[PDB]
Amino acid sequence: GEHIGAMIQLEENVTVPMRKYMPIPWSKVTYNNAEFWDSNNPTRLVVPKGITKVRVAGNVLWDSNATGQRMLRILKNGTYSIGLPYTRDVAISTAPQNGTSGVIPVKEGDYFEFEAFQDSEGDRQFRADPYTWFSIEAIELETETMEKDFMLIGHRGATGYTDEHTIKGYQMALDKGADYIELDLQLTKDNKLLCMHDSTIDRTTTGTGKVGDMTLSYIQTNFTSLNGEPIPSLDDVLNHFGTKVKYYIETKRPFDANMDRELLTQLKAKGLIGIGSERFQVIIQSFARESLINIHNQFSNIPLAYLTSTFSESEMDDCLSYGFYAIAPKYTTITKELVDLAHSKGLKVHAWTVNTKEEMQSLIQMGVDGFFTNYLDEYKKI
Amino acid sequence: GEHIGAMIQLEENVTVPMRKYMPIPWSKVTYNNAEFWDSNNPTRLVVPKGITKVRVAGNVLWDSNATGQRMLRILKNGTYSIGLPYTRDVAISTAPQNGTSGVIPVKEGDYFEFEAFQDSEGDRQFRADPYTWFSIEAIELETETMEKDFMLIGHRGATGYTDEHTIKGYQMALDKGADYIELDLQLTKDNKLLCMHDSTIDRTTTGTGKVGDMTLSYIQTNFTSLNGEPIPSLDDVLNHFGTKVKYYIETKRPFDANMDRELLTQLKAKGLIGIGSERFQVIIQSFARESLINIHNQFSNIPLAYLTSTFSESEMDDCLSYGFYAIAPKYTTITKELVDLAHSKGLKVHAWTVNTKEEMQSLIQMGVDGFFTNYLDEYKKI
Amino acid sequence: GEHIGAMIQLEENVTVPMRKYMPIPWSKVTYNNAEFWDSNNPTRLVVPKGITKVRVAGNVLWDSNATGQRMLRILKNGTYSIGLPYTRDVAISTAPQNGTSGVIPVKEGDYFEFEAFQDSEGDRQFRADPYTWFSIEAIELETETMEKDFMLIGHRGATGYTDEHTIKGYQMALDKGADYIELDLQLTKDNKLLCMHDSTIDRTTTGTGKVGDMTLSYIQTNFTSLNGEPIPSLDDVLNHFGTKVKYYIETKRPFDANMDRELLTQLKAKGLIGIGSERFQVIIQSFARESLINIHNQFSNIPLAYLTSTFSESEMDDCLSYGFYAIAPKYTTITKELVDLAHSKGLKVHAWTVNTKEEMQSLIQMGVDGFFTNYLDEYKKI
Repeated sequence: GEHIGAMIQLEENVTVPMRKYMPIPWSKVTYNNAEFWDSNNPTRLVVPKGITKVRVAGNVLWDSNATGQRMLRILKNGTYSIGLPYTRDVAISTAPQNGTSGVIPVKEGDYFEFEAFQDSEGDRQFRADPYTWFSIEAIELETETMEKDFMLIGHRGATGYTDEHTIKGYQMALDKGADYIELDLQLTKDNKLLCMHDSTIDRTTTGTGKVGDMTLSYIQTNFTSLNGEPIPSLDDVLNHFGTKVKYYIETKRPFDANMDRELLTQLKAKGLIGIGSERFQVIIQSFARESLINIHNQFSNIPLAYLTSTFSESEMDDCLSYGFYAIAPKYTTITKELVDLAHSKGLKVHAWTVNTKEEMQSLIQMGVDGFFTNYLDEYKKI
Repeated sequence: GEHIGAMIQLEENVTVPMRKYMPIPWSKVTYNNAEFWDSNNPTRLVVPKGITKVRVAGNVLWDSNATGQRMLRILKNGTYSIGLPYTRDVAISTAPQNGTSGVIPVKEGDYFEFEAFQDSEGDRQFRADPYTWFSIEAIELETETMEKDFMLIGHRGATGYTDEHTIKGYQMALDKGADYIELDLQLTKDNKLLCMHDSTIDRTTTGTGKVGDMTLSYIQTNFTSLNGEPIPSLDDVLNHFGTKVKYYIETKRPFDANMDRELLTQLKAKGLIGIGSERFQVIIQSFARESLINIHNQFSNIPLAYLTSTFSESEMDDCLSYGFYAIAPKYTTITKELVDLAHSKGLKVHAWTVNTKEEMQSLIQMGVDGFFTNYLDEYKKI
Repeated sequence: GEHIGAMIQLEENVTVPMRKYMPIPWSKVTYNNAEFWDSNNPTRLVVPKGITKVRVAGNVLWDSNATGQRMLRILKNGTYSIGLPYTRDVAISTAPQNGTSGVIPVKEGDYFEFEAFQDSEGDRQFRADPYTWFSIEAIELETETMEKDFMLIGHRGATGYTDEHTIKGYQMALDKGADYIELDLQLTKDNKLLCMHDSTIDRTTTGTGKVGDMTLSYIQTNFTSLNGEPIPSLDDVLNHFGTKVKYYIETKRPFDANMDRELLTQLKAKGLIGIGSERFQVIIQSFARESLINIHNQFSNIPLAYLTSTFSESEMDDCLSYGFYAIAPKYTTITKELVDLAHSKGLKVHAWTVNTKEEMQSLIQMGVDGFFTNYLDEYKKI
């Protein structure tokens, strides 16, 4: 490919008053691929639209003075940010300072400023020298994410029209127009995962007892759903659908690291997550914030949704702090004011358990970004 | 892809005399993809042919001594260069020093040397330690640029055979063999751009008055060229030709930032410049050096040409200093000596207003790299 | 593409005892593409499976204290490694420290730890601040290398069935199933390379005298093999086969830099080595370790094999130290114990001059990775 980035340097020495922080007004450009700098805003390196992650670095050269300290610092949007360099050291002769940042995320409109500080008697000269430069590099570029402005979820297999949590039900939901299928998983006596909602299988299947009481093979062989359909495991569903379908997955409210570890291993084995996966092909939700944090610490690219029944500004702020992709409040608690507030904060709002066309239309008017509907065709009836 | 770069390290400690600058004679290679190092020139990391931009970094480890200062410095071609690291700090214990360069341009034959300096009593040992290494990385690789050794420009739409500055004229020039079409632009009463040469439209069109006196719509609707052809705007020409054609554009001699800003916005909107554009698909010329500098500060990849009528070594040196791609002197002032001098400096020479076959042949013998010819087929008659 | 890497940071300040080295127990993740960090091993950044080269960097922020020194250090697998940063400097105020590593090789399971050291009175606080982070980036990813688990070499052109070192012989060996053809080269009176085994051409060709006595043209025109076949030069063989075939090349036991330089130039001219080449499409062997070192210093990606007749642990250790790909001991000296020892060290074992099916089967039972067989079809008779 071709390098994307820019580098700027001074043409005349800048004077730094003693013990005062000062962004450097860079004057000329060594090179600039596309609009990384603006003449009317010399102190700022601006990130253009088509960039997601950048690397920033610079170097400094002062006039000969062996007193006080010198500082090299880079600020994002005029304030501190993660992954930026910072250096202080004793000054001898010109006391050059060099620093480089790690790969950090950014968005259109973000800017970086080179900040300098000195503690020597009198003013100091920020020399315009080949060893005095400010550079920014683009590491990641925007690309199609498979995301949709509105997402329709086949709530628990679209059981409103057929049996719940079965391959036939998932296929019917996809045919009816489901954007995402919802999967509920529990561990059997073995480490394998079984697709069911209730902890006890008696409600949904001819069998009885907890899912963890017996092995996966016995449960899948000796028992079947009330409609006689097979009880598919996670591996079976993944093999049947593969990458053709986007999956919505819920974890246990009672947090357990083994469940998340097994789910992540199974998902990575099929390539649905990780280096070779698509960002939005899989979405994970959970009432347990700890499970979401654990998943994020391992796979940060996986979008996460937080399930709650107390939609409020506190919950939205908490979700924004941890970087969750969306918040899933109960539909009864949603109002246009809260939806607008969430959109301002950058969070997506999904209403779950929507089963009436009038309520669906009201939520659409409220601007809700997605629904978990047991009945799917009502969306077409709007 | 695969990583391209090299890293070298010492096998025996090097002795650095007090207060003397010394390139480090590196002895062994940790890894080297392709000819980045030479045994007979240990102090130099050499850039192979197929590289355009590189990143250089290194680290140092000295013997235990808490007196004086230590220096880390990298030189290009034995002299200072932009974007290279430089560090000095007080020495405690081994006083390791680390530095990294930004992305900088290079060409085949360029080399980088690791320079060290110390100010402690007696000699110091440049220890051969895993924390003492010199590395160079390749960021950008050479690729097809769409450039041509000789460029024929359809001077102002090849008006010698048809009407000037119209879509039909541009198409005729392209058919006759024009490599680049020349566009002259002025702002209307609105911010839109109109393709014309003279400030007043009476000479070229049935209308009259300055282009900025009235809006684009009125000018394009109520007026037409003396041949009855439409008066195309920049957007119309770009839509008609798109990326199929390479454009030559001239800016106003009286510098005005609004003109350049609008031109750049229009060009980027079509993808002719910026991240996704081809380097040589667009060329910009101007008598105003300030306009060229302003364009370069925003889009450094766009080749720039300087129009002048006083071809001299001073102008060539000035253009080389600002990094212009070519110089466009008047054909009457061109001589083989000056063409050879320009080629030695690395600048391309384009002769403008060439309308005779004998003069064209003479200039070709002089080695001129391109012509702005009102009559195009004469080039085929050579 | 998409960025692959991770960055971690502290959530609570860590206390560093005076004059003690301490890996930093990082607590939270800023971002992590795929399994670069583990909660139960906070101090370690772990390299996943699909990575070959990485870049590691970090930054530190201490509490305000102007006494003693501060250290920034990164360790690989709990010990020192090449290409990692190291910095010590005098402390003023918070004394931030920044460092970045060069591109270094890695393998699955390798981990990096951030080590800190301070020499101030009392304990120091490793502040959890946006300017305190630990990052690792992936530069190179695993890709198909064209390598094979077992390699069959057409020993000196498979002369057992036809004439040695001729295009017809090489083609016959390839047809019979040869994975690699073996080439023996010597310099003629000119710098060109001639494909022959013996220094004197009388044994293999109708001519006589040393290869260097006369020019390539005279040797190739006035002389022919005992079977009347042409005496091909290296360029002729490369043109005839090009990239369709993988080459095995041997250099002179008496080291001479001119031979290696000419061979490398010829190979690069055809693209068989360098930036655009495939790693395992060419293999070079030599009895002279100096020649292998010289080739490695210029092209580190070329796999190298060491020819010896004294198979022993000392030779395997020496080859591992210099990073040779394989060791080629005499078949009579090979035993399953030594093959297992070589495999534990990571070296491949090739037995040369194997011309009996029983010995070939015995070596296969020993686990030998390849054979140089004058008779090829015996491998199919196993």
